[PDB]
Amino acid sequence: KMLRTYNIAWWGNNYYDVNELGHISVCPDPDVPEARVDLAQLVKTREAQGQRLPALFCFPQILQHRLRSINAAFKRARESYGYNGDYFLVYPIKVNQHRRVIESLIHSGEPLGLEAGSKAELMAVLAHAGMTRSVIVCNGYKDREYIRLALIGEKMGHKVYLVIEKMSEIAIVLDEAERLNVVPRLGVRARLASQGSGKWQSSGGEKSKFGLAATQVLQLVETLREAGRLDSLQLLHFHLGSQMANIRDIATGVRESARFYVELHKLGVNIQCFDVGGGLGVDYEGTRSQSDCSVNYGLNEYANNIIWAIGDACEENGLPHPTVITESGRAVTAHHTVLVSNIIGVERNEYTVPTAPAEDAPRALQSMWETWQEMHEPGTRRSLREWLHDSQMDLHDIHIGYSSGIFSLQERAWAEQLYLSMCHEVQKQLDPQNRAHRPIIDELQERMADKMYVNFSLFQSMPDAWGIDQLFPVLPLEGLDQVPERRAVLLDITCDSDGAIDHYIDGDGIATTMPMPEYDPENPPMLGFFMVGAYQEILGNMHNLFGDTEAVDVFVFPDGSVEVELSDEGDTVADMLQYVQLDPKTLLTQFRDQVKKTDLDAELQQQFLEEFEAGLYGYTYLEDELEH
Amino acid sequence: KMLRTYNIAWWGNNYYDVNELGHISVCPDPDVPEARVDLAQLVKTREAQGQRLPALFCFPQILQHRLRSINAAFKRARESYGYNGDYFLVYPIKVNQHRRVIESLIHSGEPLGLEAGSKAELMAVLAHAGMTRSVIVCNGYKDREYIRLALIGEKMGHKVYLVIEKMSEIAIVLDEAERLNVVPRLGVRARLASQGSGKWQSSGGEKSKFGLAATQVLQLVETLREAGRLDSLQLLHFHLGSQMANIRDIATGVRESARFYVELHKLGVNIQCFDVGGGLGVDYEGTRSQSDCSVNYGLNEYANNIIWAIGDACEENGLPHPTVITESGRAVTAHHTVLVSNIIGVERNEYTVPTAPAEDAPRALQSMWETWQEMHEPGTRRSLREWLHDSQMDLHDIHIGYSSGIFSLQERAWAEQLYLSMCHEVQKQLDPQNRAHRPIIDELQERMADKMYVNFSLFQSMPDAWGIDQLFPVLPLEGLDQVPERRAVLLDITCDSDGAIDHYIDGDGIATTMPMPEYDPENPPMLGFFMVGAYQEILGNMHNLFGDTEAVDVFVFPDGSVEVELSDEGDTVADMLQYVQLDPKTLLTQFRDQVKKTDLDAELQQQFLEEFEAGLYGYTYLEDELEH
Repeated sequence: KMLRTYNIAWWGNNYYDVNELGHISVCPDPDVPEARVDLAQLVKTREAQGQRLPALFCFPQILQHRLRSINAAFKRARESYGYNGDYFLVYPIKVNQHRRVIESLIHSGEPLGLEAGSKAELMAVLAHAGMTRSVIVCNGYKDREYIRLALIGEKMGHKVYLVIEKMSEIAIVLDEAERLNVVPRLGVRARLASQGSGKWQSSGGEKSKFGLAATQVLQLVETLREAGRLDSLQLLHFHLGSQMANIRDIATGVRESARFYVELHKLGVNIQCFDVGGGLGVDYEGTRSQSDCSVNYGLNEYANNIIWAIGDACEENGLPHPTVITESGRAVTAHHTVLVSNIIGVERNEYTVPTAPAEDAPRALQSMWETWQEMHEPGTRRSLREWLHDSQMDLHDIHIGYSSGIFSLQERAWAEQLYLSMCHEVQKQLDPQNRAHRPIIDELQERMADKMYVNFSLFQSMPDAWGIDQLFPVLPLEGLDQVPERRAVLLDITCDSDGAIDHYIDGDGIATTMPMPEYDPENPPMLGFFMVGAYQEILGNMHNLFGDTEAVDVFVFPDGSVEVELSDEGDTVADMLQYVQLDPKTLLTQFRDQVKKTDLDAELQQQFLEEFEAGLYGYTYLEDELEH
Repeated sequence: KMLRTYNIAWWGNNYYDVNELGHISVCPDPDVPEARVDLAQLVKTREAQGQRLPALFCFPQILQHRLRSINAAFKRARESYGYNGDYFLVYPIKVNQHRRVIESLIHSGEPLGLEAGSKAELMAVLAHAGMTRSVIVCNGYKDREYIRLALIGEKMGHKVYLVIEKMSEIAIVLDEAERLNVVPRLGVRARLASQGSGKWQSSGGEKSKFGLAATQVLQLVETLREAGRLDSLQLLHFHLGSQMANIRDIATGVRESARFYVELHKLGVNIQCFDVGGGLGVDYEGTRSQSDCSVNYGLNEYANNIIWAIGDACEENGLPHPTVITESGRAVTAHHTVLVSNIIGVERNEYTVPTAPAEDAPRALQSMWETWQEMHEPGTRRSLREWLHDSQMDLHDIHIGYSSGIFSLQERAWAEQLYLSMCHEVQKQLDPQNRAHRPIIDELQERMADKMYVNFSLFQSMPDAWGIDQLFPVLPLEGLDQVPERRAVLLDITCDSDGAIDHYIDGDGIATTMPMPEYDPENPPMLGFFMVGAYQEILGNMHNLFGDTEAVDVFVFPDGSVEVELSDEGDTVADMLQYVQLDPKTLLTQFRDQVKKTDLDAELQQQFLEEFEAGLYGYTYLEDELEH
């Protein structure tokens, strides 16, 4: 029932699933369902083989399959409607610039383009591109340097589209086009009034980054008429934003932007490209709803909505079907990487039968003991709801009273334990079928859950979980077959209390606590963080000087073999000290001296520069210590 | 009135202020009020001298003065009460590890310590420390390697305190203490029940990072009794969190934690250190209230509350006054650095007298024009509230109607402009004294504000403004003397619409728009972001591959001279491409080849590797282009 309460089947998209052994297995390519891998086994294997603690396992095969899937979805819709236009995805580097992603996509069989949101990204795109004539599209604020490079990429051979997202831009691109003597290939991004909040305006106090207002789109078409270059403007672009929860928001977005296609044609411009610009959401929770981190529409539904919109739009006015482009970055990168780490220590409560308090102790403590004895004796069993309220209030009195200076620490420590024992007892008697026992059964699972510490940095590995309440499915890599025997809250090894997971997946909705299988506190399992593929890897900050986690690319062939090559090095203490300008080399020698004036033997004096230098050039994270 | 609506006088703490010239000047050391600097002039100076665009100006003199101020505040209270204990601040590297901060503090006259929240930070602390016996305190999750290093620092000479924040830790420190044969100097961090939410428990599902439960504190004292080392435990620690808005939360925090001091003494332990652990807030808004980004208590008030608590606590039970330690990181670093950048472009609306629509145009447009003509003619002037509602609804009809395909883009562009003209007109007639004209005067300032684009990355320079709605005072470096002539919303050059400032300082409260002085849109002023000192610099992420901004240390002597030495290099496109594994060198040559097959002259073919290599090893940000 635990694989059902985690919704693995739903957000897993057939890539992840619990094998016939309780362990979570992964099938990087669901086209060959027999090519699976015991993720838990693979971890243990690499673990005992010398693998670094917090690791990032990536299955580039998923990137490719995912890409092939959306293309298939748009194909399943192009034919079903009768659309005569082509369709290809244009991955926006923004969501992940990592070589692995850019490459896995390029080196696939499906046709795709690359979008750059800045001059720096354009550079990286041109890099990955190579001598292969690839399609590139440039967005973001543009200046001379950027417009130039863009134009230089066009003259280079590459079919690069320069999206006009600000009137003042068209002036520059044109001038620089003559200076470099190159025929500009550019597109336009129009503001939409569909959202509904003054997003249509181009100068309003509304926080709408780019886009051309209705009047400015006409001025662009007019300016291109003067320089006789309407043939240049050939791409239409609009972005509704990332993670579009509600499908209607999208329909209302293409419906409108689609009229810009026809209205622009009536003015003469051609435009063979209709760029719906990403927006396609990814179900993170696993309930497939209209919530925050979840979409209420499937892959096909999205495709249909898109094609049909531009479709009927053309038919009506008798126009040719343009090439449909999309920039669903998050959509493809989403679940191709899993963060995996270990439990470095746990805080399980210790149930101990309480002993009568000092005969001459405060009444508050006598009261708590009076209630305890009353539980253990044939009286009333439903009166437990009351006994609870009793212990809670007495504990509160001695607590507030402790600060007042009218209760000893020994007394407070005593009361606290009796109360924790009171819970452990009431939690047993509790009846799950009784309506008055359910609001408490949930209250106790909280005040009785384990507090485990995972070997990672939330700010480094899942920053989106900080800036936004980004929900990421977190679960143990094994024992997913049995029923939850206890709850637990998990927090990272950051000294900041803000480093922990707030909400967890729990079937119907999200709970403040995470359900865990019966595990040995002396030897806990590994933890897996999924859907942590987009906007994550290269966007974390070194909180307590914790650097990049190590990453590995895992492959699974129909053959049955499994390749696992290194993908990322992983920062070391030394790397971090370089950032804050310290230089490890000069720091080593400074230690070499202080240790000579140790006045201690040469035996120990040297095994210290070993310990020091070891940790100096060693991983940034912690080592598993037996303090669970 | 603009220097009053920005509250500069309040959050400026005499460091920042508008000089007798409209420009914002800075006095890094208010002990010498005649040592000021025209910040706007300094920027322009360095600007025309070749300084990089987005720059970070830091006045290390402020760090020192700030430190001297809090020490003075605690001194003003130690005597006033009659406290016989010493007091010194212990700066937690966590809030800023940058050499400049660590150094400026160390190289000051005031006594201070350093706190490390991880093994990596401990390394950096030991580094900055040097051969100068300094006080160090270790926090955060600890493992062998970390505990060792800590102990090795004690044997080294440094007085390093190892804070016990988890029962399982005391086992290790003890064992490693014998292995390294060193007498351990450690402190303990106890959980408090003051907060009120089960934070007192050590294993609850509550997200409380570290701390020892009442029972565990007794077990620690007991374990140290067996190994006969109660003399080792000599530091008491508690952390209420960062930015404590309400002063009462603090009083209630020391009051309780103070009893742990006395209760622990009764058991025999000594404890000469009372660490209240940071928490001291900084007023960011400038209203000095109990809001989110603002405290309701001054420097002295905090000091008093602290000393008095531990004070009376001792007197009562007849105990000696312990050394009072605090870790107010944010408190000292807060305002010693200002982010400064330029406006790369603005979006001001263009008022143009509308022309009658096509005689055979839809009624909706006829309706908008009908209302326009009615405004320009001796009829009713208070009926403007109505005319507004009229234009709004007609514009909405043609808008929704445009998507329906029953309105041409020419018509939509027309209506939009007539409406924008309608506003510009109604905004003039509007009466500020009329009660029914104020709810609109605010509605128009929004839909008529300038949209300017600042040359920076919110995610790189002020990440805290993303993960939390961190308010930072943003204002122009000049023209602060005059009255706001227009409002404006400012957004960064990130292609993501989430890159902008949501709220701005506006006297009483925060507004969604920022008030700007009458400026030339062709030649705008510089912008300054203040209070951006803690948790900022080294904690931003390269969103669109935008690297670290450049930083400079500015000095101002009583002499009148101003020194401005370089502090940080500032990433270049090349640096960024290294991160995503690309290597610029091998990328240069790949271009060298594609340009040889350009089939174009050698004149242009070479001025391209110039342009390319220039931007490749050039700053990461954009260049000021005349598109404002």
